[PDB]
Amino acid sequence: IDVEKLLELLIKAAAAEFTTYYYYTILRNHATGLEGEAIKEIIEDARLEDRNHFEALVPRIYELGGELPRDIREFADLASCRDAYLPEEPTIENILKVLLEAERCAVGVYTEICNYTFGKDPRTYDLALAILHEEIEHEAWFEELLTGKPSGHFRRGKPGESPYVSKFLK
Amino acid sequence: IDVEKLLELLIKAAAAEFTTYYYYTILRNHATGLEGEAIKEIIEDARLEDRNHFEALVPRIYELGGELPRDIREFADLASCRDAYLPEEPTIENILKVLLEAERCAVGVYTEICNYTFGKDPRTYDLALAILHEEIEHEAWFEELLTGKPSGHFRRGKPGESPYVSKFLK
Amino acid sequence: IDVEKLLELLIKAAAAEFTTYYYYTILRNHATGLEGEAIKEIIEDARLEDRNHFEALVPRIYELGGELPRDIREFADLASCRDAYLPEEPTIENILKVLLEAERCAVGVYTEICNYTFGKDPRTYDLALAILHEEIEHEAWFEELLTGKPSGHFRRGKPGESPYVSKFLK
Amino acid sequence: IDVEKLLELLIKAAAAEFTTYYYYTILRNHATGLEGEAIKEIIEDARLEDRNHFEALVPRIYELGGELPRDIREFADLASCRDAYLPEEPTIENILKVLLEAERCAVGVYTEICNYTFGKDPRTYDLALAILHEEIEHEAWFEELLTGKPSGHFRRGKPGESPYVSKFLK
Amino acid sequence: IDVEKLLELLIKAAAAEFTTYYYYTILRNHATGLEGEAIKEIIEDARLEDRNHFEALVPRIYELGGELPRDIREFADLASCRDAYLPEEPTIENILKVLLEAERCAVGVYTEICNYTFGKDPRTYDLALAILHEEIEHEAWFEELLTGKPSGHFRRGKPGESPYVSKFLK
Amino acid sequence: IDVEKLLELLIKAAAAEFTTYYYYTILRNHATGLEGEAIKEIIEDARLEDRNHFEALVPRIYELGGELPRDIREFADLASCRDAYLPEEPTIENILKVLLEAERCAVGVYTEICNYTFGKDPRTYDLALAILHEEIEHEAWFEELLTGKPSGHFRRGKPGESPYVSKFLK
Amino acid sequence: IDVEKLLELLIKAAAAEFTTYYYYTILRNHATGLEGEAIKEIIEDARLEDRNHFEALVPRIYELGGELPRDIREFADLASCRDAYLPEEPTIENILKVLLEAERCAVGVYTEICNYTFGKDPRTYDLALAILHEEIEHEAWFEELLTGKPSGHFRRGKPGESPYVSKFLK
Amino acid sequence: IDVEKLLELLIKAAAAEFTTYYYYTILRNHATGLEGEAIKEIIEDARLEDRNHFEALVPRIYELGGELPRDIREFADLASCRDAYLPEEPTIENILKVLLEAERCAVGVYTEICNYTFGKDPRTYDLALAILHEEIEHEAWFEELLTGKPSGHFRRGKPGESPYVSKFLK
Amino acid sequence: IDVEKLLELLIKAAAAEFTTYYYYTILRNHATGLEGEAIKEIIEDARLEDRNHFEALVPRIYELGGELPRDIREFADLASCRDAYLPEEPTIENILKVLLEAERCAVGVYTEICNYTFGKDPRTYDLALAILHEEIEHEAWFEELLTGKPSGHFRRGKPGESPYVSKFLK
Amino acid sequence: IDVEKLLELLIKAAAAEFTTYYYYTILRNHATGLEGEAIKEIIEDARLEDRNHFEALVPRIYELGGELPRDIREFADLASCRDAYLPEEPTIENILKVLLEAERCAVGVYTEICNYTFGKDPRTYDLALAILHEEIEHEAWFEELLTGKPSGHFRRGKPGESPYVSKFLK
Amino acid sequence: IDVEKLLELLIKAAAAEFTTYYYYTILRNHATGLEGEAIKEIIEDARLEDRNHFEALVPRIYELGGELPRDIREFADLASCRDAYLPEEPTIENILKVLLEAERCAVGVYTEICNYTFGKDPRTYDLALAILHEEIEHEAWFEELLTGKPSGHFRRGKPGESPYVSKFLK
Amino acid sequence: IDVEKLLELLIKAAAAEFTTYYYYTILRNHATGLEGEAIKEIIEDARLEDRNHFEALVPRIYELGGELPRDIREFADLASCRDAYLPEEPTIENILKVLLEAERCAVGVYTEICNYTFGKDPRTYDLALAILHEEIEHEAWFEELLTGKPSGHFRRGKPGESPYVSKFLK
Ligand SMILES: [Zn+2]
Ligand SMILES: [Zn+2]
Ligand SMILES: [Zn+2]
Ligand SMILES: [Zn+2]
Ligand SMILES: [Zn+2]
Ligand SMILES: [Zn+2]
Ligand SMILES: [Zn+2]
Ligand SMILES: [Zn+2]
Repeated sequence: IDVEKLLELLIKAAAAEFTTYYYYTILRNHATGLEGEAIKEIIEDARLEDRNHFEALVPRIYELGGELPRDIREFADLASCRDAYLPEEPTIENILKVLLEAERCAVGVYTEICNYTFGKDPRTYDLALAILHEEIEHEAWFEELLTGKPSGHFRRGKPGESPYVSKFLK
Repeated sequence: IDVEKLLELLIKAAAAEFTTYYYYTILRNHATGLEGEAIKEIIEDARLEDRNHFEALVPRIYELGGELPRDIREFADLASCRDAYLPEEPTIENILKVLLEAERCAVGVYTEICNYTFGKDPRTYDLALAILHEEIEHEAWFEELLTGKPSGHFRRGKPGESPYVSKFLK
Repeated sequence: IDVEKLLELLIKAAAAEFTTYYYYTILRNHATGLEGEAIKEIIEDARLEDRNHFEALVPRIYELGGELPRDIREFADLASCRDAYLPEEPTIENILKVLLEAERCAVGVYTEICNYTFGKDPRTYDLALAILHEEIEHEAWFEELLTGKPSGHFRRGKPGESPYVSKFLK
Repeated sequence: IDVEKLLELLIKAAAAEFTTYYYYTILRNHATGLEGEAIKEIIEDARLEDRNHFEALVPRIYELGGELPRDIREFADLASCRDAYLPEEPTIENILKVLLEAERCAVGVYTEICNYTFGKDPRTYDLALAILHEEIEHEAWFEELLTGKPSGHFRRGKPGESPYVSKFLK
Repeated sequence: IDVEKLLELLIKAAAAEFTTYYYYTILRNHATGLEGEAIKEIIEDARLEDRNHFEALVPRIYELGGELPRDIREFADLASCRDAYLPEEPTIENILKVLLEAERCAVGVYTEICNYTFGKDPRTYDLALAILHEEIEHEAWFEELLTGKPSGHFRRGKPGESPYVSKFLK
Repeated sequence: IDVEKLLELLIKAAAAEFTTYYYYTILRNHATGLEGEAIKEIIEDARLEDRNHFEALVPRIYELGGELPRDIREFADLASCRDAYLPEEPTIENILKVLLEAERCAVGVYTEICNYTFGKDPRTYDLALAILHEEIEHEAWFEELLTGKPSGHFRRGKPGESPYVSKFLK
Repeated sequence: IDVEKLLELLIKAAAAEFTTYYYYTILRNHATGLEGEAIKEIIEDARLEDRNHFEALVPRIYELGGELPRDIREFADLASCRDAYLPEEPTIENILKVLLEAERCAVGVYTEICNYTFGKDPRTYDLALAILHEEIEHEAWFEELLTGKPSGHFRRGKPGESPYVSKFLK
Repeated sequence: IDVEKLLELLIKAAAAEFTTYYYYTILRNHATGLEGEAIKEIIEDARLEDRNHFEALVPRIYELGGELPRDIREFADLASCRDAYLPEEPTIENILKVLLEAERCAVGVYTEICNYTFGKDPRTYDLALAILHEEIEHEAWFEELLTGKPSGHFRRGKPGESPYVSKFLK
Repeated sequence: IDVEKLLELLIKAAAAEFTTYYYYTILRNHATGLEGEAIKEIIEDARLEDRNHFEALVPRIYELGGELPRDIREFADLASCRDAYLPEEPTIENILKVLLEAERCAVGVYTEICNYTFGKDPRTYDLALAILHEEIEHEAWFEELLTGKPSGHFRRGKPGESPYVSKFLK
Repeated sequence: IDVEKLLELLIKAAAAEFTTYYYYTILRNHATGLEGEAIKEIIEDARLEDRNHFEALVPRIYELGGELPRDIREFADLASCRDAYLPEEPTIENILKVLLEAERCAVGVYTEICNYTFGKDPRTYDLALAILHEEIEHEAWFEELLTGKPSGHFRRGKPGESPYVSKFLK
Repeated sequence: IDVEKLLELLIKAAAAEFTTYYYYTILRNHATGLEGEAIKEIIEDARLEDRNHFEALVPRIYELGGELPRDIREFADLASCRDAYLPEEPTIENILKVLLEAERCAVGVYTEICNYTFGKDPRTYDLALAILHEEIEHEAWFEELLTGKPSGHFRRGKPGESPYVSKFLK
Repeated sequence: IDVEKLLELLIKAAAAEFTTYYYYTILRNHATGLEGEAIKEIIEDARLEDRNHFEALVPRIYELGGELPRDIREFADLASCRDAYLPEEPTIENILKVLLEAERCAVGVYTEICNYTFGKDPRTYDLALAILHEEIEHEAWFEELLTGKPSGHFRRGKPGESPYVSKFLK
């Protein structure tokens, strides 16, 4: 494997998780009314998950010999996903579409890393697989709320418990 | 009391609880959308309760000298209640009607056992009373969601905790 | 059974528990001095018990098709027991007599309900029996402090834990 | 400060909390249907909070030299807020308006006490501030459910935990 | 009911539990070898249960107006069951027969009390029923170890937890 | 990968776990006597494990676009393993052989799924690996009890804790 | 050391603890009134301690090659202390004197065993010392309640916790 | 504010708490007899509170640039309150008067500090307010035991838990 | 008070806490060697504290009628403190100076808010005071590590527990 | 005492515990079949105990001025007990004899140390006594499984809890 | 033994522990800088230990018939050890020497008491031995920090847990 | 795969972990002084980890049909890594170099096993990966203490918790 190529893929993924933590705070506060009361807890659970993903990725970057960029504005411009802006018409349906779009991009990011490290870098592969578990969970959540397709999941116990990536956390 | 007559009433009740555990799994996964998100947790709580009822009934059957049928298909054909099939038009209202119908049949089953053992079999009477407590709870839940009649109950703390039958469980 | 007659008996019992919670607060604060320090903890335990009894009775009233009165003053006038007023001479002996009188009336109230529902309404009978357990406990407490007759009970661990009615509480 | 004037302000506030505990029980049981299932847990959380506020106010009244009125009907007539009666047309919107009206009156009551004791009675000021924290929370809850204005709060963990007034509770 | 007749039945039952606690200590220590290692834990569980039964019966005797005999030797001579002496040939089979004989006598004792108090003394009936639950458990344990008849029970979690009589214990 | 082919392999595996839960209940109750007391706890641990495996498989089936069959009898006929019937001569040796045969079939089922999804479906591969961990454990348990070959395992702490599949459970 | 002489000293001590458990139950129930409410908790703590002492002594007797007597009446006649009978005039002062007399005899019993085994039997010496710790505690409790001599101890946290002999208990 | 003047007020307060911890140990051990058994637990609770107050004050003194005196005898001579000596006639009434006198002096000390720092030193004001909460509690305790004036407080759960100053403790 | 002026002061403070969370991650990873091992835990504790401060400020901004800026880069440019860049010569002394400079700016920010809201906005004042408690703690930590001036504090128990602002957190 | 002579006795004892940890692992894995299932848990408990004994002895050796040998093979040759090899015919009886022989040698080792340090080295004597408690326990376990002599002990709660030496462990 | 001579030895030891608690507070706050950060936690652990030793000694003094001196200044002048003053040049090396000197004096004090009570006063001997365990621990800590001699101990879990004297504490 | 070749690779790895547990005990006790106090806790954490690795490897060896060597000296001679002897000049730098050398050899051992079993033995591959996670952690710890290269890790919570291999432990 090319370590430099792998390092630039991991830093871009970490930037996406960091900005997602900020934008999901705005989306949660605008899901108001009787209909929005249901989805407030689901958004909160997803937002705390992505903060934990940022925590897990940083130590692996430094083990491989990389470093974070000096200035925070340069870090935000390196995100592999588009910003989840608040829609111009902030209705429940338009908020749900923005969340679904962000989740499908995250699934593609971590699928690409697994293909690159399969059978070559055992520790990096295992960490990417653990995060991919929780991203697929979030994608099924929102597609069931927007369309009618069954997903097989219901409410968690406590937001941000992250059962797949806990062994990587301090 | 006729022990043979009492034994056949208890085995039929145990079959109904066992099949209810399977059918409620299908019903939970099809309660989708924004409206269905509310009732997913209530269905899950009821499904875990009926699994515990099956656990409590089996030891009493063997104390009285009975046994379960050899083949599982013969056991399913002995259920005292009709199968809770998924409706042809799976809307929220049609799912709620199926759940309400199943609950009212369960209340009748355990009311009949209490009349049979009143003042004659103290241990069998106490177990039937404990299960009847939780069945009346579930019936009031669904009738309040379907009609507008007040019931007096709200969300539990943890699904399947079964506060009335715990002393019978291991 | 006559459901209307049973409903009016349960609403009157709930009113007695609600007013008892208010009056026992006054009685506790006036048991002063070295002698009163002993009985302060016993009064506190009894007061928290009766609050739990009010919590358990309300859901059963709504299951049977009843409702609470609109105005709170009309609810207070329906109590099946006399008000436990602070005596004109507030000594330790006179406070103890008021407490004993209130407890014996509560025992009579729940004994009457059990006779009415014996072998006819299994769920209502079980709830009335659970509360009657704790009322008999309180009656023995005060009669031993006032007279010299042994009772067989000593200090609880934590006030208001209510070991007989917990399975009815949320 | 005039102690007599301060005492009459605290007793009136305690009466409002005591009657609010009764009336919110009726309002919770009438929030039925699919829409009402969402708001049942919020009403329950608010009702348990106001019971704790009554518990905290009573000891301070006796420290300052006051006492509760002898008869419970006279206590109910001293409440500083109007009774939260069940509306004639009990729909979800009409129930929400009654709850919002009660909360705004409570905020005004405790704001007035803080102005009176600022820099003169440190212990009374601190207790009034703690209750005012939770009243402002409840007001933002209901105004977001009725209108569309964002509030910044979502579901609590356990009803009645009261994180601001716990240090005053036993 | 005749209170004097009921009191003498309860005192005799309490004597049997007290002596059973002593004799089961001897039986446990003589179940040696590879075969006896299995049954040591079952005997220990039963011995701790009967100590709890003695604890529960004493307060009810004093509530009804009775008292324990002055001298401990007179108390031991009032037991309603025969002494569980260590057999002359202390083999595993002979120890098991002694245990089975003691359990069947206990079941008969508490069945008789329930018939006497059915529908007349609600509190005494409930306590007798709770102990009868655990005695029937112990009887099924030993008959399955001696004969081959299935019983439906296996190892408990912690000896002496007594899940049916806990609400009567301090 | 062919999603339709993968879906039919997962549904057949889920049917085997569901029927295993029923048949192991019969086998546990017939392991009587002094010799059978040892193996009762091991059978109980295995039975609770397979119930958890059914819980983990169902959500993944719905994520991939599958569904459970409508009728429960059709579900039972799809099991990938033969029914673990009670032997005609129910001795300890014959019960042990039936258990060993069922375990070796389960190991083959999940080994086949891992080969199919290796390096192509990361989430499905990880779930199949987790269940395969516990199946290999159970196989070593029974082969050591039947033959004399050492296995390296001894008693668990609490039955059904399932340390390998917990992160997939709710 | 003479093992036979040591064995007869340990069996007599175990008999005293066993009978003390019975007699203290009677003494606790007769400490009535306002004055007796204080000492009820102290008697309860001492009674549970002596039950634990009986539990600790029995295993050591069997290690040294002794056994308990066959019949329970012969065991009671071997106690090294006189029976703590209820006084003819059961006042608080007369009950306190009986308790003090029993405690001073227990201190003498275990002091004698320590002198016999000092520097010869390390395990027997350590067990006798542990029990002597708690007996000296109880003696100081009662002498301070009867006379005015300060003792240095106040209320325990939970009765029967036995902090000195716990490491000998199961 | 004058920092030097504020520093000398805080050091004198810390000396009073340190000496109070020593003198209350003597007072607790001399509250003997049946009457003194009640007040032993209250004195113990107050003594542990004042030890915590000393712990909280020391870090703030060093933040502001002060230091403790070199020799411990000079520290004891700086206390702002008089020593709580054991009275010449150590009866329960005379001990209670000494405790009441010490508490009223402590209330005056911390009231003076709050007036000095109001609106000028936010952190010092908050710490002084927290300690003043618990001193007012202790004053009401003793005045109710000595006179008959109601106070509104009863027994704590665990001595020295200090619910108002915990956030300042390590 | 001017609500618009207060809102712009709170948003700027929230931006400083958000960027501090990013920059302290870089500073912690560069405190290497034997000397840096000591200060790694202190930096980690401070970094988790400032994340909690961001969590507490956001709900109050929305209660007052404000909102966060749309784009994350605009939010970062509004911080009231300068960026804590990694020094060009990353030695232990130069890292310590950067940390000390950031802490003194935070103390000034929250002191200014308290002066603005004193006696006018009770809820905003209390929240600002709670954060100011922990900022003064951090300032004393670093000044003692850089200079020799005593501070009065030592190691916490668990990083990020935040004992002063917990009641504001979910 | 001769410190050099005491040091060589403690190092030899530590070597025996270290090698016992290795050899008991082999013995546990070869106790197969239905008979061996009983004794697997007892061997596991003893093996974890001896690991804790090695942990406790090492700090005391360094306090007295000793050190461990440089090479691990020289350490193994200093053991005061013979190696517990797997018998040539590995049956249950032959394994039990090897375990019994090892335990009796350990009892002799620690009895010798206590005689040497009695009344001269209080800290070394106390540590040797604590380990001797658990060795006598293990000796009674195996002699009861091999012969029929009663021992007075049954199954522990959790292996390796070591209730006598815990205060010496970290 | 001479009780008067033993009493004066115990009172002098209690005075040393009480003054040590004050002086160690000053020493902890002056161990500043990067080097002092390591030893702050060790000093804190030792200071909390000596407070517990004072708690354990006081009850034994009153059991033997002694009392504390009336005035606190007379108590401080009776200490058996010299005051641990802050050195004129407060460097890390000079602080360490003061701590080491205080610890060696404490070891001598409790060694002397054990020689006096060996085989004559079992309860006093056991308490002196327990404290001597922890004093020897502290002595080894400081001698390893000052010189290079290995000690065998490392960081505790929680300061002031005192594992050897806990059974003497309330 | 060749099972014989795989078995000899696993036995050699288990020998290295067993000897590492002994040698790290010597290294920890010689890291003295002010500088060594920092690294004592890190060495302790690593030593407890390697003991857990030995526990996990032994059961897998017996599942595959292998066994441990008869004599412990032959087991020690099979280690795949060189002995970590104490250096002739035991300074902090020389101890750190020995630890770093041992860790890099362990990383190579488990990397080799993963390459051998990739896609052929799923259970053996997963266990080797779990241990490789923790070995890479330890390698980064020591290289950051010796050189200045950042690693990204700081202090654990409790030594020997082993978050990656726990699911393999009992
Ligand atoms: Zn993410
Ligand atoms: Zn059911
Ligand atoms: Zn309120
Ligand atoms: Zn019994
Ligand atoms: Zn104070
Ligand atoms: Zn050992
Ligand atoms: Zn000390
Ligand atoms: Zn390792």
